[PDB]
Formats: sequence, structure tokens, C-alpha cells
Amino acid sequence: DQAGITGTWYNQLGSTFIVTAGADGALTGTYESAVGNAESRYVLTGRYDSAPATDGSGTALGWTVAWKNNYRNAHSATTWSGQYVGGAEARINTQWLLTSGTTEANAWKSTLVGHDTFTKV
Amino acid sequence: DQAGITGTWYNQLGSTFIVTAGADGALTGTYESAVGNAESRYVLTGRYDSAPATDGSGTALGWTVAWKNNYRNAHSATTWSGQYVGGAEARINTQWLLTSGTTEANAWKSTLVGHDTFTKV
Amino acid sequence: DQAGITGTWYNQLGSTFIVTAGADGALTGTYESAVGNAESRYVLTGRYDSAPATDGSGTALGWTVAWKNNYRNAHSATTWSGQYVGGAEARINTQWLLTSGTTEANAWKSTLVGHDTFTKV
Amino acid sequence: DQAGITGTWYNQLGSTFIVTAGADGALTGTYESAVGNAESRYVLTGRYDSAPATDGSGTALGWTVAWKNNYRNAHSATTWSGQYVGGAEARINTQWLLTSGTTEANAWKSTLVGHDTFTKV
Repeated sequence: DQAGITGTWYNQLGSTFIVTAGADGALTGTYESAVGNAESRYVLTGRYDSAPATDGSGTALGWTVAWKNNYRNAHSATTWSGQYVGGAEARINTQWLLTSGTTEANAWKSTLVGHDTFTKV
Repeated sequence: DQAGITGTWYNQLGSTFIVTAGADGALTGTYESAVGNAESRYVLTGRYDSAPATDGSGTALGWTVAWKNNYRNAHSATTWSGQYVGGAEARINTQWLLTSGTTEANAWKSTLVGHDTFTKV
Repeated sequence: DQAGITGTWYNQLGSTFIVTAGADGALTGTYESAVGNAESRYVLTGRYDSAPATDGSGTALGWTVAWKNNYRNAHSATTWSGQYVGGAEARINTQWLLTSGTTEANAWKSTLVGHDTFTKV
Repeated sequence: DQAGITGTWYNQLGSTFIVTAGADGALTGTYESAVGNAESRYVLTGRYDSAPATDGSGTALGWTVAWKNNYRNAHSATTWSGQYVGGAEARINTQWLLTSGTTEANAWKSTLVGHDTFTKV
């Protein structure tokens, strides 16, 4: 699914996920969030299963953005964990964890959780 | 915190997290899980905040392992999202999401969640 | 939103959530899962914010099912945490945690996470 | 484990969980958070597996607090999902989801996730 995954994806918020899937299981690219204290593109890296099951299961993958670029630094990082589902209506279905750097007193409220769906349209 | 993060870490399960923190915010290394249907080392990549706050907050970071290596393929990926806390008892405190590739019928049970604490000892 | 919440809801899997919202903030009712090792109705209880904000925000709520009834016992419990959004297309948007009873050796894989959307249709 | 669960528990933050486990699988009681915009006790309700496995597994349970009492209303709700582990050092190990009521524009950041461990000491 290297060809399937590589490209430009969009989630339900209008964020833009630009990724290249490598033969070796690497994901590399950029993320632009349509929401929050973020602007322009941020570096991402991740991994995917380069030899998925052939029984109709999705392709497991994940990636990370640290929210620092040349414009802003939110002192936080999001990881998306999900699966790629190929086909006419290809999708990447994810759950994510957004951790902020906090003091120890605030560490109990360091992490947001949510879910994003990415499509090619 | 490039020097702080780079090195060998261990979690509460006895898993081994070997990481190099790059000047550019990259994390690269290997993960060896002491539990589950996994053996030996797996590639990891991720990102960290290379310019954290100076107010005593932790350093946000995340990384991904896809559970495929030369020995086994679990058709799954884990992402850890957390923060590095420096000091005499340095720690990386994380939450994680483990997504399996599933059929659409099983997608509701695709994702495990948990929490790992890493130390240098 | 006592009148808004009280009633029969359905999620994207076809599960049926029957709830009564009490004046005192209580949720009581039954849950029937369309998926997994579950059959018929299970008791639920929970809580909701009986005096929500008037600024257009949703109404926070949560509930629990333990997966034991007169037919089956899965030795597990799900909690849904979410918000009620009123209007022509009323919705309850949730995230959930499904914890199984495990041995200590298996505790790292005790908890599934996911997300359900409930509608009145 | 009705006798095991019933009583006063404390988590790693110093919060106080007062619960009664009913014969019918009900949890009822009060929660006092040592952190956040909360004061005094809040009502809780939940469920537990009243007929757990006898193979050494923990006892699955969950509960909900809506953060409204006679003193404050945070317009939010937390659900804890976990298991009770009996013995000399009895514990309730949980993960939790804290959902705030939000506008639709802010719904992506409605939910915090974390983990609490409760002990009888």
C-alpha cells in the first residue's frame, strides 16, 4: 500500500496530511492543522506495516507531529494511530493523543484524545 | 534536551527504548517490547520539541513503532505521546495507542490504550 | 436538557442506548450492543450536567455498562464520556474505554478505546 | 468483591473516592478531586462485574462524575474505566476520559485522557 498511502489527505477539520510511504515502512511528510494555535506546515514522521494481511484487514500506521516550526511553538506533540483502508473511498481512520509539556502539578491534564478520519478528497 | 533524551530507556514492563534525539526535532531508534507477540528490535521514529519552555514544563515528544521486523509481523502499530521530564530521576511519561489492522466489522476493537513510564535505570 | 437526553438513541454500529435523565443529574437505562460477545440489554448508569452553559456548548455526560446480564458475562466494563448536542439533528458524541478484567501479566492490553456517535434516528 | 470494593480509596493525586458496591453490580458514592477547578464532593455512579472470573483476573468496573455540585459547575464529566485487583495491597487501576461541554468549533479539544491508581491507604 506504498502507492495507496503516499499523497495528500484531508481530515474532517480540513487539516492537510502530506505523506510519503517508503518501501522500508517509513512515513515522512508535513501536517497543516486547520484548528488550534498552529500555522503552516509541521514536520511529521511515522511508520506503517509494509506487508499487511491479505484477508481484507486495514494497514496499521502511525505518525507524530511536534508543534514547533519556523512560525510557532505550542510545546506539544500529537501522535495518530490508525489504519489505512484502501478502495474507491480510501480512508485513514485514526485516534490521536496530543500531549503538552506541563509542570508536574498540571501533568494530569497534559493529554487530549480524539479521532480523525482522512480521505483523498 | 537532545543530550537528555538520547540514550537507552526502560519502561515498567522491562521494554527497551533506544533513541537518538536530533538537533532538528527528530527521534530515531529501536524498540524492544518485553510483552506481547513481538521479538527483538523494531524501528521507531518520532518527533520532540527541540525548543521547550524554560518554566519547568516537560518536553513534548512522540514516536511510532510498526510491529513488523525480520522475525514477526503483528499487523499493528503503537504510538506513544508524552513528555520528557529531566533531572536526577529523568523520566519519559507517555500514553499510547496500539492500532491493529482489522476488517471493518472488527474496527470498533482495533485500538488498545495504555500508559508507559520510561526511566534511564 | 432532561427532555433532550431522555429516550432511545442509536450509534453508528446499530447499538441501542435507552436512557432516562433525572432532574438530579442521574442517567439510568439499558444498553444493547450490536457487536461483540454481548446479547440483549445491560444495565447502565451515569451522570450529566443538569445546568449546562447557555453559550451554545454541549452538555457533558458519561455512563458505564458492566457486560454482565442474565445471558452472558464478558468480565468487562465500558465507560462512555461525551457531550449531548441538541437541535434538529440531536447527537451524543462520545469516546469510550472498554476495560476487561485481566491477570497482571495481561494488564497492559486490558483497555480498548474508541468513539461512538448516537442519534435519535 | 462487594466487600473488597466498598470503602474509601485514594489516588496518586490525593483525590478521595468513596464508593459502595451493591449486590446487583451498582457503584454509588462521592468523588473529591485534589486537583482542578473542583471543590468538595461530587456524586458518582457506576457499575462493576458482580461475578468476576476466578482465574486471578481483576474485576472490571467503571464510574462517572459530572463536575456539578452545590459549590461549582465545571460543565464537564469524567468516566473512569478499570479493574479492581484484590489482596494485601488492593488497587483499582483506571484510565479516564474527561469531556468538557464545548462549542462545535472546540469539540476537537473536548476530551482529556489519563490514568489513576487507587489504593486503600
